Amino acid sequence: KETQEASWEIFTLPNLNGRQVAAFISSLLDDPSQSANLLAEAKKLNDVQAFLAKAKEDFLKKWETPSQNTAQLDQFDRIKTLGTGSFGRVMLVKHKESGNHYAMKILDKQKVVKLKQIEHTLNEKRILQAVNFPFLVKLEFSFKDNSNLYMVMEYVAGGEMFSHLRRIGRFSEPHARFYAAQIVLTFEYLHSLDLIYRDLKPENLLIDQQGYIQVTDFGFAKRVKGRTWTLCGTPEYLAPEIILSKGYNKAVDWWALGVLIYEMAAGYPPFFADQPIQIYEKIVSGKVRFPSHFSSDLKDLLRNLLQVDLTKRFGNLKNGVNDIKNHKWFATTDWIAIYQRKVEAPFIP
Amino acid sequence: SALACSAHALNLIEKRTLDHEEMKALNREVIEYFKEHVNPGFLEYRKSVTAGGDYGAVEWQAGSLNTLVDTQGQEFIDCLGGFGIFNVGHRNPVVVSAVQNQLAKQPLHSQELLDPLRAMLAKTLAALTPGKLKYSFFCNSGTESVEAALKLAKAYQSPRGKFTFIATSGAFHGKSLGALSATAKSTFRKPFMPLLPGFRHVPFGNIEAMRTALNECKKTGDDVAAVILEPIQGEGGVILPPPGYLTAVRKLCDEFGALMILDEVQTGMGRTGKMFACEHENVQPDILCLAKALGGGVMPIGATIATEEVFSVLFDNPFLHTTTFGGNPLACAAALATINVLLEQNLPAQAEQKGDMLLDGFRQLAREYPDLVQEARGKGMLMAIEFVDNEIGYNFASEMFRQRVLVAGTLNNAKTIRIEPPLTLTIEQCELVIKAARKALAAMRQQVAFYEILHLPNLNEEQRNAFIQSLKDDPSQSANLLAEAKKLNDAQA
Amino acid sequence: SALACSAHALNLIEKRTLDHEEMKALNREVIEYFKEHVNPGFLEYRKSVTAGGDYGAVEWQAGSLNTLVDTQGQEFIDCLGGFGIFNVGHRNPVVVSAVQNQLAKQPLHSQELLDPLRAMLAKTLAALTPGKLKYSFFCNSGTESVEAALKLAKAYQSPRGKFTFIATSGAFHGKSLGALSATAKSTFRKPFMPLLPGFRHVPFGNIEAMRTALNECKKTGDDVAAVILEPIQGEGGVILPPPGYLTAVRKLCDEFGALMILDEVQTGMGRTGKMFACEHENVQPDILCLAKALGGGVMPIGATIATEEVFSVLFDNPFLHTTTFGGNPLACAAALATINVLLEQNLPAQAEQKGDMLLDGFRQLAREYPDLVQEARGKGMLMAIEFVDNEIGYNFASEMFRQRVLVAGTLNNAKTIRIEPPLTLTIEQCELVIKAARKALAAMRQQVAFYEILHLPNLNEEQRNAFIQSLKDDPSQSANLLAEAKKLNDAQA
Repeated sequence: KETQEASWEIFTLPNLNGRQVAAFISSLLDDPSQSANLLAEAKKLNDVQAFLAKAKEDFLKKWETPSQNTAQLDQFDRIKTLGTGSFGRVMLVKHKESGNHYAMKILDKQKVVKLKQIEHTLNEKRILQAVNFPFLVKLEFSFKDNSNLYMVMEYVAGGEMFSHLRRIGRFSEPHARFYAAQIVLTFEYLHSLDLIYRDLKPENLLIDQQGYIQVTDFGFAKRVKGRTWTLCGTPEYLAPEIILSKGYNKAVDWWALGVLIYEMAAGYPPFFADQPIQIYEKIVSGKVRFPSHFSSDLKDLLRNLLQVDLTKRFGNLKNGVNDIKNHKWFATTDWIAIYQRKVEAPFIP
Repeated sequence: SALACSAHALNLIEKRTLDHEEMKALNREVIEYFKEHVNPGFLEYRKSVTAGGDYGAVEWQAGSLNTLVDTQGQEFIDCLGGFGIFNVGHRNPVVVSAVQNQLAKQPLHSQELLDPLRAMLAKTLAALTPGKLKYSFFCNSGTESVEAALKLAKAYQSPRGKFTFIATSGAFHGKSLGALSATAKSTFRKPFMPLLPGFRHVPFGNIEAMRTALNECKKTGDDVAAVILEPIQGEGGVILPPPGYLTAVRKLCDEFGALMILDEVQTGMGRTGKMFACEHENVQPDILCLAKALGGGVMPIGATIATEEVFSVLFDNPFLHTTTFGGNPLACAAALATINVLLEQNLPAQAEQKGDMLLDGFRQLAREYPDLVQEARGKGMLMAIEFVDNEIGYNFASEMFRQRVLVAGTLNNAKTIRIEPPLTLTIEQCELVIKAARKALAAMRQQVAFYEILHLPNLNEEQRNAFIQSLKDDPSQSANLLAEAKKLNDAQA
Repeated sequence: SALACSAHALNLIEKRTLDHEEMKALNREVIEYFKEHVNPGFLEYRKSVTAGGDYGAVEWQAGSLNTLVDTQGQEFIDCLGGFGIFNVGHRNPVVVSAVQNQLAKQPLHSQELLDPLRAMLAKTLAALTPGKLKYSFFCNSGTESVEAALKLAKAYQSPRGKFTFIATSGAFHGKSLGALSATAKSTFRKPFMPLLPGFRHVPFGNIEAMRTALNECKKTGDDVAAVILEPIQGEGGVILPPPGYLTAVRKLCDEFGALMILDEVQTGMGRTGKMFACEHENVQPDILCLAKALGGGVMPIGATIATEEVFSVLFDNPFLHTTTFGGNPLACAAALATINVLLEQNLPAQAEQKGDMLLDGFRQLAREYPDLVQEARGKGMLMAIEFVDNEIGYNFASEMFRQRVLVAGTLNNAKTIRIEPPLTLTIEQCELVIKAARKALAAMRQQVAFYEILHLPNLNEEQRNAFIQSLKDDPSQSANLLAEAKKLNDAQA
């Protein structure tokens, strides 16, 4: 009976399907000892998916009719000029009403049109405007005038992961576990809104004042329902399907995670050659032999994520995201606490 | 201080709406007090707390005629009607103003000066009641009703050497020691025994039996003073007696010179189709007990109407049986209002068409789920569904509670549930109810089936999982997948 | 038709004043109906018709807090207070609006959802009651009060093998069969016997007696379940027990493990000076019965408060003792209003100063007419004058009725009259009363003397006529002329 109580509670979860519940019932039937732990997990899962419901509804609302001119230029005071690109330049600004600091991106309308970047710009903005997740850069304001476009971004001090990875050389697996876990949750979120990210690389990973991650480039991300073909991205992180020129989907993101983890734990990418065409060869017939210091569990996950057989790839099975969340390498990670930001950062810049 | 507690409750009466934390506040005191000053048990066995939610469902105010709204704003359809109280609905505008008028003039009487409304009610009731029932006595409840009836019969019959009283098994008549001597359930009686000497029970609906009781008593010199019964056993589970019974009891009484007492406490005031249930067989008792719905859900009241021959006992010493609050003006008000409404919008006639559309509606549901329901039954707007288990029954009563449809049954006594919505239930709310009970019956069948799939011993986990999968994905197949699992479990048997 | 009779009474509720023939009309129906549907006896024995006048004194509406106005417009001072009902006066504005508020929200409860006012009252009463009295049960009257008390004691004590109940001679506790087993007057009990087995009466105020009852019962294996008594016998004629009695009963109970039940139905709610009479000797009972004035003369109500040790019986099966209307919201309202008023304007304290000024006022009158009054007695605003005859008594109660001062007593039971005016009686109305009783006592003494002069046999007509002459010309000499006539009748003896 005591077990039967926890059984019903698992089945009463509306957010959970037949497959999910039947999985918590089995474990209960087989382990009436972990009854409380099995019912607990069931509740996390339910709750967890439920929120994704509120996340999508909230996304579409903004995705459908997007915000425009949420601020104007004479609401800020130029402090310093942080950086310059081809689009224009980024300045540190102070919001006169609050005294808050942002990194405003000025991009010359006419310079964009030349660089043939009209779509990327529009798509990046429309995505950023609609998105909401802790590990993503937050577009606070957005506007334009006669001469240029303005994207007012939450300023976060701390370099790229690329340059930082050069400094340390390689991260200890607990360090890489902390970064992976964030990219995972980020990807869960984005996939939910039917968005491929398509541009995961250390360069697109900024580090929080809090030492957590912020994901920073969206020129490539697509709201894809079925399959797409545009190839964009860095050779090392392309899934074989991209190269091979057969349609792809959100699976591609999960491949890149694999590559990203490998690099953080090894100090170099798994498929690497002097010249690219060659990097593709090595990717397609996907033989990836690990370093010696690589944990067998970490090896098991990488063998799963880096899998040319996209019907055999972790991320796109029936349990989807949960497969690598429940993997042996991620037993020591508290996902919801990672989410809250209540986990001790391994490094603060 | 008591001064403190009085004021806080006094200001809350004045408040008409609540902030969500003003709500939270309330519900936690009310649970707290119920545990420490009322009964902790009502928190254990009642469906308002078991299925309460995060908070219990504390009452707040009436919605429409048929609806009730708790402290959270959740609106409930009353298919309980306070167990036969709310016959003209909650706060029936015609009753509420008759009360509020009378409240402006004089709420209670002095007990020395001829109070006019007690004449008017005594008169009206004389008019409204079949045959030679002429005099009304007025008390406060259904139990005080029966008690006075017992007292009338007694004072009448004891000079004639008759002391025994036949009542019927399953009969409910009141919880006060006198009525509890005629009330029949074991549970209700045992702790307080010894009760009144000389009360003997016979089976209900059995005229062959009651002859033998009346005759055995005759032979042994213990002749029967009076026979007391309800037209339908209400609490007794909506037991309908065989056609002709009430008429045949009436002769049997007349044959042995025994007074006939009719407890129309729960079937009075138009619930069964007629103004009084004893009109379906056109039977006139010597005494008639009324209450509940006589007070239009506004006031508490009980009336005892009797023939002149019988009520004469009280004539020579009118103080022999008094009560302090009986027949007070504003209770009187309420009844005349209720009696007026019932004859005006002619609600006994409504009771019969809504009472058959509903009940049929239930015995249909009852064919579709014979694995959860033995039977549905009723007569006009008094009806009940009988389940197989108290487990199941409390599960039905509770399930619909959450569907914001308020029905009977408590945690343990719940095998048979009673449906007693106001006679003012709209045809729109009428379906909404049969619909809610259909959803409810589905969900329970799901859960019932769910367990059935699990202890299938010959069935392996691999197969069981496939069923549980399709069960959650398609609760409609709860019957199909079940049959498929049982057929599979027998294949490996 | 009943439809007809309902409407006519319904429109009369609406009417607030009456044309003199609209009056005549009324009073004649009301007498007519009382004779044919209520009781003809109340027309025979009541002072409202005997001394009615051309018409009876049919009630109409409340005057001020202490006054009542009939259908002719005659305003009465209530020194009856509905036999201890109207403690805070008629239509106390604070109670009437608490009721009318609650009437706007929800008059009666559903019986499924935790009703908030029953917690608040249960709480307040816990606060208001001495010692470990914690749980309240709610019913509708004073009789239902005692019945539940008997039931609590029973359910508590029968598992411990104790079934006998001691009550006291002269005790009144209710007219319903259970309470009537403890009520003591012959008249009230005899027709309905046999009542509950195992109730034995002892003399009131006699601790020496009650020991012997409790002990005899012990010896014979009929051990006492509970002892039930009123703090003052109210109806019993305002009998005051000897100082120390209630305290000494309380130990006697504790010694024999018998529950102590206190019937504070007529001495509760501040009438005797304290909120509860059992506070004068600071005695805590196991059970406390309340009613009457708990409903602020607006609502009917009864409360049964008990220790936790005793009320526990109902915890495990909370449905063991229910009532249909008990604790309904708007009755609850009324009490909290009444409880608030009583503590605010601190009316128990008023009860003691008005209660001694009055009573002293009566025992003065009682010295001046020792030929018509044996004694006056009371405790706070519960008091009574004892005359020598029922003849005389009904003559007092009746005389003042015409002086528009409403006191107790009926045609036969009237030897001792009871004075129970509202606790809100002004000092102005306070004299007006003692004044009215002085006029009354004069006029009766006149008539008494008048006859005395006539059967003086030795006295001749010539002399008798001289006395009758000066008697009518000087009613003040009614005592002098009398003595002169008796002295003269003895001269010719």
